[PDB]
Parts: sequence; structure tokens; C-alpha cells
Amino acid sequence: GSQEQGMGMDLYATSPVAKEVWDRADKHFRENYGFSIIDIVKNNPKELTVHFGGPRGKIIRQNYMSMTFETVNADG
Amino acid sequence: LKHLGRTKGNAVLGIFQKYLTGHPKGAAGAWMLNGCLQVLNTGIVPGNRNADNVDKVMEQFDYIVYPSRSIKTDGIKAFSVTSFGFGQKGAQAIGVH
Amino acid sequence: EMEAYGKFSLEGCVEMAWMMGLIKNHNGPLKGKPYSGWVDAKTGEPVD
Amino acid sequence: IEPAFDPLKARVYDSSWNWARQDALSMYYDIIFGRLRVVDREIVSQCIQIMNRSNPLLLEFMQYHIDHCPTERGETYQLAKELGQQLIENCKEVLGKPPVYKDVSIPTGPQTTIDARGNIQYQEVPRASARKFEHYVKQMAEGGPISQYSNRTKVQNDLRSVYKLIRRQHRLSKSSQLQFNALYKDVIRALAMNESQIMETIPFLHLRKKDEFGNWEYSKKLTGIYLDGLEAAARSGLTFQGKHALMTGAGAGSIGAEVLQGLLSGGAKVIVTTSRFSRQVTEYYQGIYARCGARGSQLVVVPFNQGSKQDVEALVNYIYDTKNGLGWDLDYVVPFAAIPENGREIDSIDSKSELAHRIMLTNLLRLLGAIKTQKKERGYETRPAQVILPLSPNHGTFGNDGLYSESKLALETLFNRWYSESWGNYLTICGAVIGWTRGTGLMSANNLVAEGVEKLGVRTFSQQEMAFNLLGLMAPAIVNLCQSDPVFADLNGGLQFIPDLKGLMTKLRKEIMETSAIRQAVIKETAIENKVVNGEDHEALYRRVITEPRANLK
Amino acid sequence: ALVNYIYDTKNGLGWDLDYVVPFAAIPENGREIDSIDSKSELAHRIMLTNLLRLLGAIKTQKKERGYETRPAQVILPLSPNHGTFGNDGLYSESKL
Amino acid sequence: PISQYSNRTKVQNDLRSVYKLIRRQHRLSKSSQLQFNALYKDVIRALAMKVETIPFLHLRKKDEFGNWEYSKKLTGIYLDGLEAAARSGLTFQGKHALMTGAGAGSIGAEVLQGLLS
Repeated sequence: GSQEQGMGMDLYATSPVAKEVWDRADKHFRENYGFSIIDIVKNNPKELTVHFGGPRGKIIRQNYMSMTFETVNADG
Repeated sequence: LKHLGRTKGNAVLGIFQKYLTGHPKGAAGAWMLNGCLQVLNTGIVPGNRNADNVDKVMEQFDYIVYPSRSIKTDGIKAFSVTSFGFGQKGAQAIGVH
Repeated sequence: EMEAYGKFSLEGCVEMAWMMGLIKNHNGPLKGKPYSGWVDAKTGEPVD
Repeated sequence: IEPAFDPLKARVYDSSWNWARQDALSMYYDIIFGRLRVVDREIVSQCIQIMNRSNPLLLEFMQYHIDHCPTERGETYQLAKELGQQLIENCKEVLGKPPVYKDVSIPTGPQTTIDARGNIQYQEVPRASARKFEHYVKQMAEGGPISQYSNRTKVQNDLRSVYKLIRRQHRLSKSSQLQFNALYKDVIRALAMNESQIMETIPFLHLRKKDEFGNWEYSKKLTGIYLDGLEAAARSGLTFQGKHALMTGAGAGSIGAEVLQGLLSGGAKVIVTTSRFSRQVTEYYQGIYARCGARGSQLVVVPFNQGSKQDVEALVNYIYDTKNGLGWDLDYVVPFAAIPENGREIDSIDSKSELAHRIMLTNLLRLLGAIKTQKKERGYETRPAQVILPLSPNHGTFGNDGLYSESKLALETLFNRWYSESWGNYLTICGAVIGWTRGTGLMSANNLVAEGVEKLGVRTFSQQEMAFNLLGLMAPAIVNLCQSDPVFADLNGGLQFIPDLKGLMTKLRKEIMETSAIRQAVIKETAIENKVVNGEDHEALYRRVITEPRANLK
Repeated sequence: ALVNYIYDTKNGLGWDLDYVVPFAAIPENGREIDSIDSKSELAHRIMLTNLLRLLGAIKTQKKERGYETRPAQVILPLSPNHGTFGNDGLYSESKL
Repeated sequence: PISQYSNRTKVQNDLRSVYKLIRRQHRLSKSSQLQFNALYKDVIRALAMKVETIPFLHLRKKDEFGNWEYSKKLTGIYLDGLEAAARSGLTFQGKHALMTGAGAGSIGAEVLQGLLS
């Protein structure tokens, strides 16, 4: 609820510590889910799309495919 | 067209003679009326060549369709030449074959 | 013609060419030998 | 080299919806007047497009005009209402479903004819043995006698399956199997290193792969995958939905032009560059989009001049600018920018040639180069852009190229650069050696002889065909091959097997021009003979009096 | 111009060429298609376009001067490595 | 050792012992032994039915399909004069040559002195 655009980005620039955190995070997100949370935070997109391109791209959709979700039937 | 009961899906071919002739400040309708009286007697509804790419806003308007090349039809029954002007001057005329 | 067909017929050209003043009807001797019909307004010559 | 690109001139075409209803209502009256018979493949083509832009609102507008159709007037009004309802139903089962490029035309060939009165003419006649494009794909993929499996290519593909057999049947000791490929490798190497001591067909359209010694030998494995999608294309159709592409050289009446309409029939957004930015050309493209613009598609025409370094690096930024640009990211790049340097040997590499070679090579590389860095900077990593490199079969086999071949051959260095330099991820290379393509209303020089050369058992292509072929490498199938490894695509009509083609055509060039010359010369001769013998008066008063049209203003 | 110094009978040194050994070259080391700079374009003009024009000039000279039965041998410096190495930067493209 | 290739002779003598060994082992269905024999015959046809190397310096000639394959015939003539050069020496008397790129300490520089001698 308190998420504001660009939050904690000022601190990003001024702290070599906080910097590396966001980096290791983005590094992950980009190379695994194909997007950057830093971007999403900096400039808020009303829409954003990822792309399962070459070698490094096929491996991403792999994660999108390997997303499991549980709901049981009314008969068990 | 809507509030009179126009059957949905039945659009009107829209003419914009201004692309070709420009806008004669005051003798506007006179030319447009001739346009229709000519269509009436040929069934040829002349397209609008400068209709580059019609504004997305115009999609909302079910009952109107904007021709960008001439259509030869079986014939036309009635037409509506409407026009506007400065000082809240609005005038519409209907013609019948 | 223009609004509908998109170009001038031969009939249309002659009409425009007449009002624009590029051709006028002539009927009498033209360089001796008689002649009638369309003539170039500029060059007094005849035009087919 | 004077810059020409200017964002303020950029024109955008995207109103698929309105054009649909137009072509729709346009076709209805077409049937009723008999401009269209159920014969003409045309009615089909048109129908597909109308399906390609299926809107709920379109259906309403469709049905009304069909329901209240007066059938009690003519067979045509009925024939309409029928074909209409058929279509309305079609469009219903396509709503939402991705739009497709499907070529439905009648595959056609070259037919040059010499009059009894010496007149030379060249038509395009339907191919006597192909009706649909499926017939085309097959006919291609089959091959021809003239493309005989050469000794080495046979020795190789044979030892191939001997291995695949011995291998995939595990019951020989690994002493023997291990010592089989030993004696197998030996044979392959020896063939490669000294072919001279040691020593069915080839598709018309195949892909090749790289030898250990950087050689492009036929690879049935790939040629399969390509010609396979190439089939499924002609059958069910091929889509481009959601993809973005840049296209330079897409002038009117060109290979690029056709390829364009292709991607436009898919959901493709393309940006087309023109070096003659006039209303006339503005129109042409909007014309194209009115007819090929499937929902989702977009056409952006722009003035551009690939002779300009700035233009290049500027165009690229219009494409990628989030704020004032059109903020895309490119999926295809189709660099067909070209100048006719016809007429010059190394004898004289004039201004034009140097210019041409800068448009065709240096700035081509810079165009790709710009696209890359754009992606690299904007973090666009997992979405490579496929580059349909227009290579050529004829590296100076023909005369007077004048810096032409030199450009086209150089391009091929890209094949290796993909591996060595660091743009692997952002750009992929798809070398497409385009073959002989006779061109409508363009030059008849390459068309008068087109027929005679096919007679040697080899294929020339119409524009529409070669575009189909190209869009083939655009297909999802092949794209993924590129993302791992560059693709060679011999789309030459198997003319590789006609040696001294330069010489062949130059012979045919003569004979044709020669017989016509004789034929019409003789006529003039015998015409003059009659004026002598019969006299001015006689011959004069016996010539067909063709009336000269006048104008009556009814 | 060089070509005419070589072939001018009057004020030139009035030769006719037997060998031509075109090893004109510029070190374009360091650049990928990433960036074809000025240097590269220059280099590529020295190494390809003007190389061809050099030969071309020599030819027409002989052709005009009736020097028919004495061809000039051109030791084209080609290369084994058509972009197998990185950073050629318009190099390979010339040599190929 | 790197430019190793086998003579036509080896290629067949190798094709022998492979067949003799795969065959006199009898583990394959008569289907596989049948078409193994099929494919073996084609191979032996197209080939019309000793270790060798490549000279570090050879000339090539053009295949019907514009390919530059080793041509011992030429490589001979070249490496032959190349020998007679190192022995008795090579002359350039009476010949004229233009040389661009002959900067100091360069391949061209050396070649220059050659023609000058």
C-alpha cells in the first residue's frame, strides 16, 4: 500500500551497500524471470513484456512454465 | 441514426468532399449538395483519397464508415448533407432519389 | 470527374482546357487553307 | 550522402478496422457486378484479409448487408449472399486467433514470345503443373535432374546413414564401433583434403551448414526443417503477430515490397524507409496497408537515405526512443537498400559505385551496429533481431557488377563475426542468397531469357514466390536455429549447376534480339519494295485507316 | 596520378608495370561492427576501393598505350581469417 | 601430422576391414546387414573403388563448383621453383614493379630488397 514510484532510489545512488543489494536482486530477476524490478520501480510501466529469445531466453520461459498452482476439486 | 432506430450494423458511407476542393468559406454546402445529387444519379460513392489513416476516435461511431476509394453501388435512395458554421450555425438537409 | 474517377477523361480535358483558355474555337482561313474546330489560344495553330 | 530522415515526416498507418469494413462492403458489390467470379483466386485472397481483421463490430456490419441482401434480382445477388454467409461464419471462428500470411496465388512462370511480325513480348503464364503453393513447395523440395547428387555429396550422405545404421543398432562390440568411426573419420578427412586422389537431388531451396574447414555443404537435416515450415506456411499459413520489423529497400514493385505485405498480413508492425518520399509513395504504402493490414499490424513510413551515416544512426533512434520516438524493439531487419551500378568494370569505379558500396556494405553494417548497441544499452537482452542478409550467388561471375559483388561477398564475413564478436545475443544472421527473380514492370532484360534458362532444368522465381521463400526463414522454426547458429539459405533456383551462366544468357540475349530484328527489318524491306513497284498512290490508298479518337461532350 | 607518373613518356618515368604489390594498409585494430569509425572507413577505402582503382588505372593505361602482350602480375594480399578473429573492424571485409 | 589424409588405397583397404569386421561378427538383423551392404556398394561406386600430408605452402585450383582444393600438380611447380630459388637463386632482371606498403620493417620492405637484388 505504501509503494511509491522510485522509492529508495535516492538511497540507491548514495549507498554502495544498498546499491549492491538491489543489484544482486535485479541480476536475479532479469536472468530468471526476464524483467527488472529496478526499472519497474524507477519508472512505473502500465505494462511490461518479457521475451524468451535465444539460449538465455529459452531458460526463462522454463521458469514461467515451471510455476505450479494448487486447487482441489469438490470431490477431493 | 441510433436514436431513430437504425438497424445495428447498417453503416452510412461518409463523404468528405473537402479533401479535393478545400473549404469555400461560405459556399460549402452548395458543393456538397451537388456531390450527393451526383451520387444519387450514378450510385458511385466517391472515396476520400487523403484519408491517410482515420483517427482511432472515429471507431466509436458504429453507424459511419469512411471510404478511401470510390465504391460503385447498386444505387442510393436517400442522403444527408449536413454542415456547420461560425456562430453556432448548424444546418442539415436530406435528399431522396 | 475528379472527385469520383480521379482523373480527367478526354472530354474533361477539353472542357478544362477550354475554360482555362488554352484552346478556342476557330472557323475561317488559317494560313490560306480554310479550317474549323479547336485551336491553341497561344500559338494560333490548330489542335486535335 | 545528404541526410533525409526527419521524424516530422513520419507517417503512421494503423486503422485496420475501417479498411476492413471497406474491403468488405467493397467485395459485396464486386460480386454483384461480376467483377469477381467464384473462379478467381482473388475472391479467396480478399476473404482471407477480411478474416485477418475480424472484429465483433465487423461481423454486425457483415451480416446486416448480407441479411437484407435482395436475392430476387440476379444470380449474383444470391451468389453474393451465399459466399457472404460463408465468410461471416469463417470470420466467427477466427476472432482472436492470430492473423496469417497465406499465399493463394497461382504459381506462374516465364513465357517469352516472338510475333510473326517481329514483335517481342513476354507474359507470365500459369505453371502447367502447379496450382497452389503447396504444389510449389513440393515441386521445389523434390529437386530436378540437373541438380544431381555429385560424387562427393553422395559418398558423404551415404557414409552418413551407414554410420547412423551401425551406430543406432548396438550389438557390435565397442572394439568395433570405436574403430568404425575411426575408419569413418579417415574417409571424411581424406575427401576434404585431397578430393582429386580419392575419387538423388539438391532441393532448389536448401540450408547448408559449416564444415570443420568452414565450408557450406548441403544439410538435409536443416533443409528439412525449413522446407517443412515452408510447406505448413503454404497450407495453414504463417503468422507474424506481435513482432516488429525494419525494412529498407521496400520500394514499389520490389522483393521487399512483397515481403512487406507478408509481415503486414501477420500481426507485424514494420517501419519502412523510402528515399523518394512523395505523396505518390505515401499513397502506395497506405494503399498496401488498407489491403494487408491485419489487426495488430502497423505501418510506419519514413524518409531515409542509407547513404548517410547520420541518417542511419538517427533512424535507429526514432525506432528505439521511448519518449518522442516510436519506442519499439526490432525482431526482424531486412536490409534491401540498393543502387543499380550496372555497366562498369574495375576499369572505372565511379562515384555512383563508391556510393552504392557504402549503402550496400558500410552503412548496412552500421545499421546493424546501431541496432545492437541500442538493445545492449536498454537492457533488451533476451530478444535478438533476425537479419535477412541478402547475399548473392554470383561473386563476379557476371561482368560489370562494378563494386556490386564486392559488397555482397563482404557481407558474408558476418557469418563468422557472429561467433567472434560480442553481438551474438542481440543480432542473429540469416544469410539468404536470393536467386534469379524476374521482376514485374522492372527490367525485361532478365526476363526475355528467363524462359530459355529454365529449359536447362532449373528454376527462376516470381517476386511473390521469392517473398514467400524469404518469409520462410522468418518462420518460428528457422528463427530458433539462428539464435544458436547462423543460417545459410540457398534460395537460388539450383542455377548453381549451370556453369558459365553469364555466357548462357548473353547467347540467349543475342538470338532473341537478333531474330526479332531480322523479322521486323524484313517487313520494312518488303513494305518499301511495294512502294517502288506499285507506286506511292497505289500502296497509300490500301492501308488500314485507323480512326483517331475525338471527344463528344454528351 | 601516381599511375600517370609511372606511364608518362614525356615528364613521367615512362615505365610499364610487370609486378604490382598492393600492401597498403592501416591498423584498424580494436573495433567490432559495434562501431565502424572514421578510421575504418578510411582503411577500407585504402585497402579495397582504391586498390581496385589502382589496378583499374594501370589497366587502362596499358590498353590505351597498346601495351598488349605484357600483363602485370598482381600479388593480392588475401587473408585466411575472414572474421574468425574479433575486432577486425572492416578489415576482413576488405580482404575477403 | 595435422594435414593428414589417406590415399584412395587406404580408403578402400579401410572400407574392407570395416566390412569384414562388421560382417564376420553376425549380430545384425538381415535387414541391417542387407542395406549396410546396399550403402557400402554406392560408396564404392562413387569412389570408383598410405598416409599423406599437405605442404604448408600449396596452390589450389577451382572445383567445377568454384572451390579451392589442393592441387599437387601446381603445388609442385611452385615449391619446385621455390627450391631452385633457394639453391641457384632467382632473378628479376629487366622487370618493372610498383610497391605500396613497403614501409620500413615490413613484409613489403623485404620483398622489395628481393626484386632489387
